Amino acid sequence: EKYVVTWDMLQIHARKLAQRLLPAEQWKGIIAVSRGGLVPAGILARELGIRYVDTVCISDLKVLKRAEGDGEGFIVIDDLVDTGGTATAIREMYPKAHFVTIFAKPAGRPLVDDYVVDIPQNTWIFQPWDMAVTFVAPLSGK
Amino acid sequence: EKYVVTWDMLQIHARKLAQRLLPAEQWKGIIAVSRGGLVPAGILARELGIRYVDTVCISDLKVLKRAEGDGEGFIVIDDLVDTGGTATAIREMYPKAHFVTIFAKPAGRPLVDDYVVDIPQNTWIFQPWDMAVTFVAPLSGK
Amino acid sequence: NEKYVVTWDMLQIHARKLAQRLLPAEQWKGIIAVSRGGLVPAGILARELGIRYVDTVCISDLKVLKRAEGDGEGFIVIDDLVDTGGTATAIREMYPKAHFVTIFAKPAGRPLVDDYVVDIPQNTWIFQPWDMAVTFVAPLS
Amino acid sequence: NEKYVVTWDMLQIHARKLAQRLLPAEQWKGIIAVSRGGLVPAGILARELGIRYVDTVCISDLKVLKRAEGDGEGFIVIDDLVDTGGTATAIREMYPKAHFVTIFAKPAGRPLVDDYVVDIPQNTWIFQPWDMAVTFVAPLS
Ligand SMILES: [Cl-]
Ligand SMILES: [Cl-]
Ligand SMILES: [Cl-]
Ligand SMILES: [Cl-]
Ligand SMILES: [Cl-]
Ligand SMILES: [Cl-]
Repeated sequence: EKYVVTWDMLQIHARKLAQRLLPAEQWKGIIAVSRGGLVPAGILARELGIRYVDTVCISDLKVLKRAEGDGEGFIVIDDLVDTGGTATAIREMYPKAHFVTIFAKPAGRPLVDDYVVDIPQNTWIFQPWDMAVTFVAPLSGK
Repeated sequence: EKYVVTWDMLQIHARKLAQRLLPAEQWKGIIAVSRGGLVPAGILARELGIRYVDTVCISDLKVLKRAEGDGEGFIVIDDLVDTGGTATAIREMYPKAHFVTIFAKPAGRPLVDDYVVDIPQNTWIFQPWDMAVTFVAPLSGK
Repeated sequence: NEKYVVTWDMLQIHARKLAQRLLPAEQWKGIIAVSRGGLVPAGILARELGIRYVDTVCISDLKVLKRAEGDGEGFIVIDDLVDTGGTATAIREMYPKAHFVTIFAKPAGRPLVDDYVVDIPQNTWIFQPWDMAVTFVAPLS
Repeated sequence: NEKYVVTWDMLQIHARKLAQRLLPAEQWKGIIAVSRGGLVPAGILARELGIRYVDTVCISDLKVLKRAEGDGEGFIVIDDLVDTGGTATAIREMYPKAHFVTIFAKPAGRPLVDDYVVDIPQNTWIFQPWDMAVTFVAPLS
């Protein structure tokens, strides 16, 4: 039911993905799927040496802001593809991009080129930006 | 081929397991399978309020040191069951213990009562005590 | 020559202290991340403030690879570190009406930001969380 | 009243500094962990020194739940923290020939150990890595 993503695991997954995206010279840039794609974008950008980073912001679908063009030469990175509503729109608007995510649930999974971790459709994922390291009582209260 | 266990993930897995082992009053103590079982033992001991913690030390099988008795009322905890050579001996020498591990590869998996994470037989597992947080060059060298 | 080593958890603690000072969220049109250093702090602020409008500026007569349009009115501009003031001056030139904020500030960058969380000595040898990872190390024996 | 918060990574850094001082490994029959606090540092030392003989002592006229036999000759005895000296005095009584070591020492425990890595003020409010975990926190918005 619950899946907890720590910062160190997200980075491990993002670095695994960056290794698959070598060589860096094949890319013009990275488009982050906001807000969830910002952290994995920053990690891929650091690993690949890519300084051209842009965003697409999707909120009944509303586009708040988008990077221009059809995605040719670009990585488009998400943290999670879930229902496939956002992934459908991204795959459609950037048809020539290499569309990657860290996490894929089944409804989103076949709409990306690549993902690192499969998660069941009904699992509640907590990303690192949703959590804090806090005191936790012994589970037994003893 | 490679599976990296961070300290924070090991703890998450050990706390999940401790929750399954409630209530704490059903246990006389915990036996750690040394050396790998020491860290998960300490986490279970903290979560369960259990102060009676002992070890079994197995090294062609040699027993360097073992806790006395048949395991009745005890949790026996390992970090990993791998080939099943150690898990066979532990399951045999502590037949009444509740034998748990964090990680199970298939050859060891059916010799425990409970485990948290399945790992493929041929995956090289790095436990937190095998690693350090160090500077890492950008994968691209750019 | 001690390394100042930032953990993911410490970066998030500092980003949250900053996000608290930027409340209420309603006052902002969005966040502009200074690429690449500002992307992770932008993801944190955007979660904390419930802001979905996030854009970037990618700096090289000021030359840019890419920039969010406008003079920054209504925007938070976020960097991880203002160090020499080189990037800080290009942000003030491009976005004179943004609220320009940083996690870390050295004295050369400090005068050019609206807010920072942690100031460090100019000489500080700073490693951000994305510069470090767990790697195998042989036993000491 | 600041919390002194130990991370897993910092505990391991300190345990490794200690393991380096205990080389060579050949000089030890084994390690006795002071339960429960010493179990995690025992797992680290045992990996670093390549020691497979690890035993425990579980303290309550000194009363124990369980103890490794003998007077400690050839053994490292490891605790996480010597605080009041209450546990430290029971270890010296039971294992007068052990090399008694700790990660952390407060002044009341300090005189009763052979080695420590980090000394902290007697009043320090210390959280070990196993007292903390990642938990959901609502956004600031
Ligand atoms: Cl989706
Ligand atoms: Cl085994
Ligand atoms: Cl940069
Ligand atoms: Cl700067
Ligand atoms: Cl205790
Ligand atoms: Cl003590």
